Amino acid sequence: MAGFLKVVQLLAKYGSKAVQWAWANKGKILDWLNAGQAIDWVVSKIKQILGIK
Repeated sequence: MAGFLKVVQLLAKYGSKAVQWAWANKGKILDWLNAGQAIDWVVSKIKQILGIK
C-alpha cells in the first residue's frame, strides 16, 4: 500500500474531495499501480476525473 498512500498524500494538497475519491476507489488505484502505471500518472488521472485543471 506504499504507492496507494503516496497517491492519497499527493492528492491531499488538492483537498478533501480528492482524498475522498481516492479512498472510495482504492481498488482502482491499487490495480493501476500494479498494472505498471506511475504514481504521478495516477495522480494526474484522478485530477482529470475530478475536473481539476
